[PDB]
Amino acid sequence: AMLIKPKRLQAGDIVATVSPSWGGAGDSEIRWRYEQGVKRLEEVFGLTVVPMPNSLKGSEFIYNNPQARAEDLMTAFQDTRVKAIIANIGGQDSIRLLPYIDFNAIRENPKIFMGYADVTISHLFCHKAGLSSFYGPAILTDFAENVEMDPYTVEMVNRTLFSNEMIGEIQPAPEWTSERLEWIEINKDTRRTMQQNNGYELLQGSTTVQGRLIGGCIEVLEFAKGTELWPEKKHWEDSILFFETSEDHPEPSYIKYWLRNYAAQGILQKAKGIIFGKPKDEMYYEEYKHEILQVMKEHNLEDLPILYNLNFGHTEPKFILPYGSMAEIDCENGSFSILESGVE
Amino acid sequence: AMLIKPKRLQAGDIVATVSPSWGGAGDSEIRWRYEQGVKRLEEVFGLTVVPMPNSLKGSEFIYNNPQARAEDLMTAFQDTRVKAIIANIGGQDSIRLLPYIDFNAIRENPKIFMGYADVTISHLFCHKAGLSSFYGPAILTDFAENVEMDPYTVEMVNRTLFSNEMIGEIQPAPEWTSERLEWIEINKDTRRTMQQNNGYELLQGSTTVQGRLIGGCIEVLEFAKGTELWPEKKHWEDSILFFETSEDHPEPSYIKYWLRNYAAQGILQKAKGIIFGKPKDEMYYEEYKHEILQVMKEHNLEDLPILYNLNFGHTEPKFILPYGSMAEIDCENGSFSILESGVE
Ligand SMILES: Nc1ncnc2c1ncn2[C@@H]1O[C@H](COP(=O)(O)O)[C@@H](O)[C@H]1O
Ligand SMILES: Nc1ncnc2c1ncn2[C@@H]1O[C@H](COP(=O)(O)O)[C@@H](O)[C@H]1O
Repeated sequence: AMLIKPKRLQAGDIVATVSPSWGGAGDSEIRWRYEQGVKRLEEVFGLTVVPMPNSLKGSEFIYNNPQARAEDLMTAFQDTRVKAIIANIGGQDSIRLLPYIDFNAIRENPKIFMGYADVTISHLFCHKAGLSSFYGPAILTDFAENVEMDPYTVEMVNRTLFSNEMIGEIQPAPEWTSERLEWIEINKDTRRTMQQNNGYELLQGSTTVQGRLIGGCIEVLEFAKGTELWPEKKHWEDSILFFETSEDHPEPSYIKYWLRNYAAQGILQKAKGIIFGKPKDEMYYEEYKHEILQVMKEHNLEDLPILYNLNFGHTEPKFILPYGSMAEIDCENGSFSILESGVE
Repeated sequence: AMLIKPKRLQAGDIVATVSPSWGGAGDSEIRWRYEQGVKRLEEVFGLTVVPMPNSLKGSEFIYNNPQARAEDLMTAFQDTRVKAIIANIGGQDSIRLLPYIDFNAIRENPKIFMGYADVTISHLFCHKAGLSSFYGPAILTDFAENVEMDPYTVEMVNRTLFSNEMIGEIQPAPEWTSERLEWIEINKDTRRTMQQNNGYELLQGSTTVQGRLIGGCIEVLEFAKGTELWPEKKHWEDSILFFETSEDHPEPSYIKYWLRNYAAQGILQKAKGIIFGKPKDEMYYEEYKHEILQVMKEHNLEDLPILYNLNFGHTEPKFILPYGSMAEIDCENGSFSILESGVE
């Protein structure tokens, strides 16, 4: 282990909400959605929520003030009352925060940080500071789910952030959705239609392997390549890579190119295994498979275990991936597990 | 200066053709196109052309044998009779040659190497070896133009590779084209339709600047980010960046993302200026300008000289960009110049 595992959460703890990417949470027509997400944090998990100063000032201000976003993060980390930090939503430009990050402030204040998509960049901030962050649900997409939170997501939050015992095997969700239901309050009493889930798919591999988790949104990780934010070499040794595709539905060819680059970096050659999240709307589901298996064939990595269609990324519900945690891919059973606690 | 400048070309010299990317040149229905290109090298420039052993074995073989492609390049460089090397065509997977390149062989054998698009990777082979290469025309796309080569392209070959005098100002071409005329022999007698060219556009900047050239195909450069092929930091200081978009017409959003990454690397903050090639078919011509100016605005670089719509990239005709050569953007006149010879 080379990342600090933060302290477990419990009822009464204060959680901070932040907008390091898109600042729509503060927009007039969206605010209701944010408040809905806060409600579940307070009622289902018994937590106290506090928005950081600049977090709800709207999308226009947020976009024009990357420094203000950084200040919000630093404030949350440097406040010892804050036991956890949760992103409101992803976006596309959180990379602009890099010049304003005091990594030492993160290093000196280990605590839970969670989010996904463009929040991958913020996870890399933590990662560089030697802090294990959590690739998981955000306020507006998961906690603010209309009518009721998904029991699957709730369970995984409990198991990951409220328990210092081994997470164990991650079962596949029974249902999933990526249906677009506009975030206007007129729809708050409307449930999203669910789709039956078929489970995980083993694309290749014939062995049981263990490695430490690293990765995120495959599109956003590209933003950090070549930068000082990219993880040091040792973080890629004996790893379990995890990738998920965003809502832009990246064309299959780009997956191929991006994976080719991971081979050019020597990353795929060091991996113990790889896991892929369900594509949003299951778009390019079969096409991505082709591109992935092709790259492995190109670099003689056809024995590398790859698990597909996992419940993380841009579909609901989702489980949580702690960065740096020991994970397992059992090819014989086609199962996936996390072999330790997410928190102390 | 850090890159070695190769010796000037002249009639009687031997030129090697290579397929470091797509191996179509050897394909039955394309071979004629290769031979037509060779014909111009012989008759227009008085050069002897020799294909490398694996360069014409077809697209299937070449795709499956990246090591064979590498060996072809090493052969050409290490053969002291070969005074120049020209890529047949681009592609998308020349990054796969990386583990098979002997950079020392390139170092000990300075000579002309030219091509564009996916050949950018091969330029980075030369670059890492400290050899100045030439972002310029290829066999199948330029030297094999039906009926006759564009005088503009011929002029730039002569001014860059046959003269050891200063290249000087690069005037814009009077006409341009990117019309898809199938490379089947039945079309050899058909000219491609030309479009009037309107000249360069200054997107921003108000001061004359000078710096050394570095860049290539913006999509292909992403393939090398994070790898040991990426040029060292010193090469990016006081440089003139040059980018051009490929035939796949990359969505404007990706131009923004990619340019955001250059800022995240600190490259844009080091540049003296930037030049962009005419997009293929002028697709996203206006859209790209918006994305470029947005990124400059995000990172407070609205004074950085940016010249737009130059005659290099995936349109014909072309001029040639020698890596590492001193170049100039004159904002007063909106002109572009290369302030030294391309060859010794
Ligand atoms: N105004 C909106 N109404 C409903 N859903 C939205 C809205 N804006 C964004 N979303 C969804 O929220 C997701 C957030 O993804 P990300 O920004 O990657 O975290 C998007 O992919 C959309 O599916
Ligand atoms: N069989 C073909 N017939 C006509 N044009 C082609 C053919 N194959 C490739 N091209 C063109 O050649 C260029 C290839 O780009 P690159 O591979 O980047 O050099 C593009 O402009 C293609 O449209």
